[PDB]
Amino acid sequence: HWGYGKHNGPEHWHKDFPIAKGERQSPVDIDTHTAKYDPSLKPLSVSYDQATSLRILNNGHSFQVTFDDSQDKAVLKGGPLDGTYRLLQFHFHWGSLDGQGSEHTVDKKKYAAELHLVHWNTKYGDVGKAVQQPDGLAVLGIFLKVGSAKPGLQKVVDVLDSIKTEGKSADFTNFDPRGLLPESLDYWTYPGSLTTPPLAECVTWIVLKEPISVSSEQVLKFRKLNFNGEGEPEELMVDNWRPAQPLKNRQIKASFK
Ligand SMILES: [N]S(=O)(=O)[C][C][C][C]C1234B567B89%10B%11%12%13B85%14B%1158B%12%11%15B%139%12B%1061B%12%112C5%153B%14874
Ligand SMILES: [Zn+2]
Repeated sequence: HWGYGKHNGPEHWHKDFPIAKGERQSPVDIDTHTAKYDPSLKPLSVSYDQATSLRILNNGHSFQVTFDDSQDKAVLKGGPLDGTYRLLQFHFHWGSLDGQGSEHTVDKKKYAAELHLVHWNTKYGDVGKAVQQPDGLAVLGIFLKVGSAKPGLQKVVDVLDSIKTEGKSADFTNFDPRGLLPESLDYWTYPGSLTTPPLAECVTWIVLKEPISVSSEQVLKFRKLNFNGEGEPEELMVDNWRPAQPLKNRQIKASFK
């Protein structure tokens, strides 16, 4: 199966998922001087007050927090989007050291980690149908840098020992994802793909300019996770990021001047 190692990592994925070499793959480097300010872009509408978290899961590639997406409770609208997108889950990508871990880069800068809040378009009715459409998903990406602790992340941090290895899940109710957001909703946007198999070209990316700060202790707990299942040879879940892919025939737009 696919992973992030030498023999199964990103350079291999195209064999099982040939769209890996497609025309709208993610992530990309965001060249800040080339991105064009688009005054037609709307403010992003992030409506998370009725979010209902369910479970936290280690799936062997990241950890994720899953939400009830059976009604319009935690939705993304506006910005570059037409219609309403329901929050399904969030997860992270991170490095072995603080100088790598993000998927998107900004003028070639890599952040220590990247948070992805994954949403799907309710007009396609379910996420499996949405992933087959060019406007099916909207992923909100937020960079993490290491400095001061993010208080809203601590509840996540402190349960990671209970999902150390692949397979493992736990109850994770009453988690408020508003506590993971930076002050500003200024963003870059472009059409792209899932950054993990199946690499489907179904995503409107919305990448926030302002990173959140997390502490060294917080990210160190991410790195204590394992890619492997319980009792198997221990391989730290680190460097679970896909590198930047060719931009090709795409424009990155900025919501801000
Ligand atoms: N890193 S990322 O945010 O680009 C990928 C998000 C993958 C989200 C999924 B799509 B398929 B299935 B549908 B449902 B399951 B599988 B992939 B994951 C979820 B949706
Ligand atoms: Zn992701």
